[PDB]
Amino acid sequence: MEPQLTKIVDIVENGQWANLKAKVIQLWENTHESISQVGLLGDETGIIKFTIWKNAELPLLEQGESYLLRSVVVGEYNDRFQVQVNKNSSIEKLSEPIEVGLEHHHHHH
Repeated sequence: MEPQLTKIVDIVENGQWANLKAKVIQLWENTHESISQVGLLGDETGIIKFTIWKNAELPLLEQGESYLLRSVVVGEYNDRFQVQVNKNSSIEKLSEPIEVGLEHHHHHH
């Protein structure tokens, strides 16, 4: 209900808590026992990397579907930043996808 949405460009501090919405582009399976999966999420503000922690015990994210993340923390990653999903965070399936560009303008005719 009226969640505090934050844009990717707005994120510039680590440990920052807030909600983030994005589209799933591609996910790579991790052979590490700690990290479960790692990938990148598309968004009108750009692309953000994310890592799923097993301690979260949350359902796997589906490709080509939008999701709303709430109560998440930004982790430190090399020169960039990423969002870490934990049990405290929540994931909800959105029936509305995120538009990142149609690459072309269409019209009725």
